[PDB]
Order: sequence, then C-alpha cells, then structure tokens
Amino acid sequence: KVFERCELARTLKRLGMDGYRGISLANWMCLAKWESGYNTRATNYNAGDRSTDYGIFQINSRYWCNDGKTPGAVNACHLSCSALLQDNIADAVACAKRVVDPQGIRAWVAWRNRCQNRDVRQYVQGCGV
Ligand code: NA
Repeated sequence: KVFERCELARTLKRLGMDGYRGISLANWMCLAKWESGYNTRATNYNAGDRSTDYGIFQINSRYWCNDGKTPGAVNACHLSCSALLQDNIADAVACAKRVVDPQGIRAWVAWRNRCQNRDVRQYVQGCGV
C-alpha cells in the first residue's frame, strides 16, 4: 500500500505518533517520505552486513524484527519482519516507537540528512492533524 500524504498523517495521528516522545507528526512524515515514499511494501537489502530494511519506516532486521536470515541479529520489536510489510501500519508504528524509545528519531540517518533542522511543516499542511 502506498499512502497518500494527508491520509498517512491522519493514520499516524490516530496511532498515537503526534508528539510521541517529543517527535512531531511532521518529523515522522518526513522520515516515512524519504525512507519509503509512504510505501509499506518497500524493502532494501544491505549486502554489506546482510541485513534488510522493511516497510514504510524501513526498519532494519539486525536489531528490530526477525527475518531468519540476518547473522547474529536480534528482534527487539518481537515481530516477524513480514509484519512490517502489511497495508495496516499499526505494527510498524509500534515498532517505530520502540526504535526511538532509547534516544530519539535521530536513530535514522536519513532523518538527520533530510529532516533534521529543516522546514518540515509542509508534510502536514492541510491534512487537519
Ligand atoms: Na532480527
């Protein structure tokens, strides 16, 4: 499922992300946009360490979900990575909160790259969130 911009903002808001641990909806939106283009079916294989990024937030197999093929990996969100590839993003959202639980949304390099210290307001404008 490829989410439309405002549809995703409302979906994220309903799932409890607006201001979650200080992170505004605009920031989460900036992350999902650059990570997957609002695409829940997105996957990215990292040949270097044999891990894979899954779903709309492109959560990595080495630490957060289990795919059975990443060497010495863990499963902090306690879910099959398959769960992060569905149309309903509730699981991805609960796992995204865990990723940021330790120390912020800066967990994703892409967010620091194209979201941190940028004008992100555009991502929620007119969405009624
Ligand atoms: Na894993």
